[PDB]
Amino acid sequence: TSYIGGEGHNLQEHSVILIRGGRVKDLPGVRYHTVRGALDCSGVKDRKQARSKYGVKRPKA
Amino acid sequence: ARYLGPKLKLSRREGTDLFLKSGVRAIDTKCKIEQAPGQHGARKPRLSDYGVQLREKQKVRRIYGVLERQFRNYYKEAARLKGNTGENLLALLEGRLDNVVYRMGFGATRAEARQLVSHKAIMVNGRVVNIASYQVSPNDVVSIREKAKKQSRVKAALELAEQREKPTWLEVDAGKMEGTFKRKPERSDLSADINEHLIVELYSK
Amino acid sequence: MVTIRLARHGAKKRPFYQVVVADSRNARNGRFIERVGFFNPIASEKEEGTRLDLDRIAHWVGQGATISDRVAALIKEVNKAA
Amino acid sequence: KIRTLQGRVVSDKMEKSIVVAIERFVKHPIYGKFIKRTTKLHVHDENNECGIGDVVEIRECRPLSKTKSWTLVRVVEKAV
Amino acid sequence: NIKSAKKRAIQSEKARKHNASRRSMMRTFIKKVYAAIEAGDKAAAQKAFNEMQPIVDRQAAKGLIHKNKAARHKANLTAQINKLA
RNA sequence: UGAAGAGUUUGAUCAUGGCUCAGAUUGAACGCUGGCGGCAGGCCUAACACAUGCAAGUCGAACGGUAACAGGAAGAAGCUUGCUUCUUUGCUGACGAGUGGCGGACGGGUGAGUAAUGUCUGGGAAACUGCCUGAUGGAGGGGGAUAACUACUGGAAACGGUAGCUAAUACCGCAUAACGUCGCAAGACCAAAGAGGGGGACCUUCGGGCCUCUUGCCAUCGGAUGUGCCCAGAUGGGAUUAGCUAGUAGGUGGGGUAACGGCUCACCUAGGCGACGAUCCCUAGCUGGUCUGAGAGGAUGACCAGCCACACUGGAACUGAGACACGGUCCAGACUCCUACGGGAGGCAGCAGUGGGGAAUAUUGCACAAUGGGCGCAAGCCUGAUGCAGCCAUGCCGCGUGUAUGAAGAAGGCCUUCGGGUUGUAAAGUACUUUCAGCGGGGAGGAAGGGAGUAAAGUUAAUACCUUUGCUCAUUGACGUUACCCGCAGAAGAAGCACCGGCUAACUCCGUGCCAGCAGCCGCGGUAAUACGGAGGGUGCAAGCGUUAAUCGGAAUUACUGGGCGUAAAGCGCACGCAGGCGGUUUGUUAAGUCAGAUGUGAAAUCCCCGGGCUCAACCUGGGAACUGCAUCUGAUACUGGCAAG
RNA sequence: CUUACCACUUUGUGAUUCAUGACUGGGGUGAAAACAAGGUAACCGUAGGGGAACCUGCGGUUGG
Repeated sequence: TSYIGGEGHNLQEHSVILIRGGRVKDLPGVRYHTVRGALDCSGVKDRKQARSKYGVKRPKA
Repeated sequence: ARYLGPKLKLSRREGTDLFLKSGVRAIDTKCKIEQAPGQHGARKPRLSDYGVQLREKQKVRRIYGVLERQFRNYYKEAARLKGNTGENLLALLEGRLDNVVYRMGFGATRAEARQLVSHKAIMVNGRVVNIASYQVSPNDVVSIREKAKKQSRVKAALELAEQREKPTWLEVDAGKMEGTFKRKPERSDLSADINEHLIVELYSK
Repeated sequence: MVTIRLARHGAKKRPFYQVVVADSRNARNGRFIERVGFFNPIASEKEEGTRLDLDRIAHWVGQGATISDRVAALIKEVNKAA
Repeated sequence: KIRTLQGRVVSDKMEKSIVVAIERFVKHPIYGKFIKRTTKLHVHDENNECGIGDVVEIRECRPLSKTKSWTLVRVVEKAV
Repeated sequence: NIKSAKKRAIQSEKARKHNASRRSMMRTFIKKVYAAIEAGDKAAAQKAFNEMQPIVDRQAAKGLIHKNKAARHKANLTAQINKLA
């Protein structure tokens, strides 16, 4: 069981993702953490601080 | 990588004057010293035990212009040498060619000193050295290359240098612009208020 | 067979050589019997490009150790400089 | 006279050969206590000159059989 | 694969054929000495030994067998012959 | 040269005690960002399967040769005065195939297996050892082959078969024969090969003999090197594995081996190992080292070096100095490929590379210039070793991305108690500079050597030839348009990422409203919320920065150093008792522990100290120290042990 | 040609695992009043009754 962190979502019922350690104080059994931007996951939208942790690329400004 | 930001706001966080904006205009008339450099500058700066160790380490770095990786290496070497680590570290910082060019007058600020060193316009024992962290030893001869003895900025830096106190441990000539690192400065003749023990406590854990 | 040959050490494009007594079947700078001096090719005014300590070379040649050509050239140079 | 381990017979039932245990008093590597360690060791006596409990000197020789490379030197205490 | 391996294989077959012939002949003579020992004869076995011996020494000369092996056959066979006395 | 703590159980306390955090590290990975260089590192997973190329040859100074190239000598011609066309000639330089020699047992890969005869440390005795080296001696005289070749000749092919031919440093006799082997001795027995250069004189059956030098060949004995073998100690976990073992343990003989040996066999004996962990199961290449730690320890064994083991899987041998053989053999499998369906071929754990697995790991590069290695007298040839180059912020290290001053203290942004404040000397503008990137120009060092010509009566046919030295000449760099130096403009081409409640350096406004979200922990969010998103500001680090994983630390949280058991977890319900651990007192002795001295060993690298070279640093390197161990000898004798006597 | 050994191979017999299997075992899901003085201290072993968790017997403890 993995946690899709961040402010938004795109994952589906077969998509291929990458996961990393770290549990959430959620219901017992969640200890993995989907990597946003790594495979089928995407960086959250209109994110502008702690961007590298959500896979969102630098806005051209 | 150097530090390329505003010079005075770096001094205002440290509180004291750092000699990194040097010349005629005598800061606090340059610009608004003694408020930490931001929107909450007026806010009280009372800070913890780890904050004062950090503040002085930061201040020493900002004076010499050394980054945290080299400063950590300086500390490692100083703590490896024989003797007290704090004055070991200040001596390593003051044997830097950057610094020595500054302290010998030619070179207005340590960043202008570094501008000179980097730009192939200083000779240590008669050959061009352009590394700022190059260590000068007792009895090198730091000198401006001939091609750059006609530079107006080095000549201008020289005058505003005897108003600055001239270090005892090194002896310089302004006519034939050239100097001589005599000895490693002691802690005492390093005219400063650096409290090196909080620095050695910072990296000692 | 025992040969006195150069083991290439040092850094890249700054060769340093150990003069090593070795069984000829080993790798160039692998298992050796004895170190007998060194050779620094990139040292021009740089001092002491070659130390050999020729008593041990004499001992090992008296036992049928062959010399590489480069070590032989180095021995001539050391003898001439003397 | 080369090493002459000095031990005590523990079984004399192989013909022309005894088994000899050697006590060493070694210091424990981590706990620092001096413990006793044993080394049983098949030895060759040609003449069956040894009995259990005897205290015997042995020396090392060429391998006489599988697991037999020590030979008897003396009997120091023909203990009965 | 390699051409020196190709030659070295057929050279080994030729060497092996030569060697098998030679060491079979050596064993023939050695076994004739033996065959005489368990017949219990001293003259027959001494003759067999004295015609075995040049064969074993020459084959240890050319490296078919080691000298130690030659010294072995001769030692064993003389011990047997002399207890046979 | 060496040691830090904080948070969380309560209404509060103090203990206990776990959890979590602050550090260092990495063969990393991922996310965002990315200038230059130096130096290093780069399939950790599938010992998965592998297309293609390359990774081992070389020697004509062993040999028959002479396909092929180029020459000579010709011949026959065209007839240029002999200019070039065909045939022949190994006559020659040379050289494909073949014989023979040496190499292919190295170098290179990998880490499957292996829990201990593998490794490490330290010893040992019963062995062999190509090439190299020392010494001594020999090196006489014959033979029969056979590859190639020629002619047939089957097979799709791979691969063959038949008849004839031919050499040798191939092979086989014979002689000769210790310093060798067997033997107590007498005795007996055991070997070889030439080739090359030059040549006075002489001879020549005009081939050469003869002479001389060089090199090789045989034997024996040493050296050196390498390898085999033995022993002890050490080197994971499991007792929810307690018995294991019939070449099992020993002994006598045979045999075998280079050698000792149950190595093997026949007989005999009936042992051997095990609670100081046998056996069995599981896991694992081992070490120098590495990381972490004040240390003691823990964790590791990538790179580099040493040792082991493996080479599709399982067997086996041969050949050989050496192999039970990575690019050798055969036979058994399993795959793949070919096939004319008879039958064949193959093994990237070499380099590069492909697919595949995977979170993840690079070029199907250049060169043999250097250092090595193989062969060769050599010239040289070969060498995916190696030297380099490519790729990749993977690490480390250095340097850039400007410098000085500049208050209209500008606009603009943000906060405003609307006074301002802040961004902030920041920018702009003024001067200044030009590292590095770009362009031009110079230009080291890695190159020693080898080639040709030059004396010693060197050596002796004295000049030869060859050797050493003699100089002299010309020549050898993959990297490479090198490092570096010089000029050229022009600030010109060159900043990001995390964080800001506490731990923890750094706060405000907006938005949102127990939603959305955050989170390492404490926890935060129900109208503010310095904790969530944006901003503005600030902090930290910076060509990087965060996250994840993982190891040690913190953790005295397995406590040897360095903890506990009344109630926090923890004294067996109670005895008795074997093994085991421990042992009152005084002599004597011994000298095992212990201590001391010595010696030998503890590879190099690494680590540490002092230096040296790279413009500095990293990196490289010299010397040292260290390797805290192991063994041996000598000594001491308080203490512990032994032995004796009390 | 034939012995001796042997890898593999075939058989049987064994051990050991791997998966899955009704079942497990039903974890379920859906369907048929008193806080040591306080509806009857706090426990320990054991045995009974029953869907149990409780209650009761027998011994024991103060940690009432």
